[PDB]
Amino acid sequence: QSYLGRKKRDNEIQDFPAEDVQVIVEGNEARISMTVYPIRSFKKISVSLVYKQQTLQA
Amino acid sequence: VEPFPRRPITRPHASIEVDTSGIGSEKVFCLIGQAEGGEPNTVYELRNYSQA
Amino acid sequence: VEPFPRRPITRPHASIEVDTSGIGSEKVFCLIGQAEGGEPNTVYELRNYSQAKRLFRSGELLDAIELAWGSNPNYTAGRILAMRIEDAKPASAEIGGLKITSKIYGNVANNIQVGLEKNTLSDSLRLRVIFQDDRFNEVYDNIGNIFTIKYKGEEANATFSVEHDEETQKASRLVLKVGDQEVKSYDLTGGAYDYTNAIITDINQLPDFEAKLSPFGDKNLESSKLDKIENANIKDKAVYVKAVFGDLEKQTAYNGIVSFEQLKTIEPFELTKLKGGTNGEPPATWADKLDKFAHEGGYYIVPLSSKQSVHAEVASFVKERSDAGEPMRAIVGGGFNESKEQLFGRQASLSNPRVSLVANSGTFVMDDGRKNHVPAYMVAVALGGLASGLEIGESITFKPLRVSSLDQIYESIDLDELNENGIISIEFVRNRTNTFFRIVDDVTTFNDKSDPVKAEMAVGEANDFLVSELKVQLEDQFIGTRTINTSASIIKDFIQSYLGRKKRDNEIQDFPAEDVQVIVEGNEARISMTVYPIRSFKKISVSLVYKQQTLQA
Amino acid sequence: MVAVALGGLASGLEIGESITFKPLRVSSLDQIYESIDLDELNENGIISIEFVRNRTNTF
Repeated sequence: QSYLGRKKRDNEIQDFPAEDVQVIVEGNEARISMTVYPIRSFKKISVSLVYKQQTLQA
Repeated sequence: VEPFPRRPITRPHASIEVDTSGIGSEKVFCLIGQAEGGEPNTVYELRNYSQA
Repeated sequence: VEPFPRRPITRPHASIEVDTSGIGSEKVFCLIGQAEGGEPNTVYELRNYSQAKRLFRSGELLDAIELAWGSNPNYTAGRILAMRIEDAKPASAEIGGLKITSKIYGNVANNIQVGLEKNTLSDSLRLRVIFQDDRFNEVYDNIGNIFTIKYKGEEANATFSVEHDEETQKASRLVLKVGDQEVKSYDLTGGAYDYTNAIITDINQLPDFEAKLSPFGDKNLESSKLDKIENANIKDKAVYVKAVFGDLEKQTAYNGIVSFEQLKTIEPFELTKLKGGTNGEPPATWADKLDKFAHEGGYYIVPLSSKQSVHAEVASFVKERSDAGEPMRAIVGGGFNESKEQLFGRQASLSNPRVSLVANSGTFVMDDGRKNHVPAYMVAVALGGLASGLEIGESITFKPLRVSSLDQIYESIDLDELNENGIISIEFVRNRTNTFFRIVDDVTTFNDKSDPVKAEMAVGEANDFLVSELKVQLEDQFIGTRTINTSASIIKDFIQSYLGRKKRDNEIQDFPAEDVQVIVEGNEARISMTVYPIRSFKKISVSLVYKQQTLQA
Repeated sequence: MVAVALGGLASGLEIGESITFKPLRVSSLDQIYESIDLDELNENGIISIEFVRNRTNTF
């Protein structure tokens, strides 16, 4: 969690859920499972511009 | 929904979709009769007495 | 699941398994017709009118491309695939030591002029290409003369020679000689001396020998293409390595209009026009031409010909690809000012769900300003272009055409008869002051209206893309994977996500998720689903009822 | 040699950053690819550099 927190601090990753980080230890082996939302660079921006009427008074 | 640009481009860019919706009887009278002018079998729209 | 490190190691370490999953149609239009440019039996992807004009100089095919994009100003301009029916050949002329061939195909290439001139001041050839049609006139000066070799030693004389392999006629060695005995030689077979740049650097490193690259551009010709020279005195004057043929390829392999090939000794020749350009007789049948569009990904095809035989071949072609898993549809038109009786004959002959007949013909105002009267099948290009620009499942019913005028203005009774016979007709709307043209219906030649999939283009179009896309996606995803216990659940989730996207894009009306059932048994994986297809409105019934109301106070 | 500038720019950038739309600071280019040409190179997985003519301060 501390290691992933530093990555989020430096914006190397988007975010991670701390709850899903599960660690299982059995003998020599130590199974680790984690979830990370990777950082991505924008390459497409879609804009949906909608025109509408407005009524004025006074 | 008019897109912008109309030509697709696969390189990185920004696309804008323009939706022009949401901003967008007369009971005309007729007469037939004799006259000394005008083409035959032709209908003329009249708005003033001077034109007639 | 990409592991890390990929190489296993048995010593203590830490291994990371990276799972990249969870983060990871265009409806192209086609055209075939006469043109004055482009290779024969070749399909070119078109995205702008400038590209088509450069490729296809002129003809009815170019006008069709212009009309296709102009039919839908309010929709995206999609890709267009084009082909030249004419079996044109390139103009060529065998003069001197070079076999001259023109990249342009047809009679237009005959006007190309090619000539070589020798510059006595620099001892280098000069190529000039003149083509008045494009106003193209450029001179490739300083041909050859890749670099110099000079000797500054105190010995009596110094000479160099180049040896060529007999089998390949390619340079293999470049020996520098002082007096009689050899000083040093460079092997041009390959490796260290693939290009002439390495040779120049090594020459300068020697005490007496020197070399300098030519200032007329960065040539960097291959060492194997150097010319054959023997016993050339270096001390008296600097000797230029010519390599005349190699320099031409560098400046003409992907530039200019004219290509060159070696048959012989290359020498200058006077300016002479090329010959042999011939468009050739028109093809007897278009079946061979259509086969090239098999795997190009197109859906709509509009043959630019009024012959009924040409329509039949395209009718069979779209049927053939649909049977092979690549459905397509065709739109055709008959001649100039054809009557209703003639149109019925064309429709009866085809009787194909995947073919549509266009009756109306008229005049379109082009970008050049010409009020060019065109036959019916050119109107189908506008309908085909409009259909391609529309979304999946949309119809061309009641959409505008943007046509200046029509030869025949069908009455209300005439339009109904054409619709009843499965013929597309265009009506001039006189119910408003701002009169305009519109398409009454997109009915196919197949007159059986009981089956809307075959009768209606829009309904059948949605079925084809829905079926075809599902066919491709399932094969890439599930075939070859293990039949795990959760395979049925994963397949069901994939189907629901796929159908959800279709509902999101309004390609289908709705589907019940509960009825989606997946059965897996051995190799086979039976899938069952229910979908409510999207439909286009074609009849609106209103039941207006008048009633009394009582007022008080 | 142009790749050195891209490589040097990439090394100087932080971890996870991209060189997309970043300036190159080049005096001129041999070929000024058009909009259609740039798309084809991108579709084939080839890095291309465009001369921006949409502003007076072209770059």
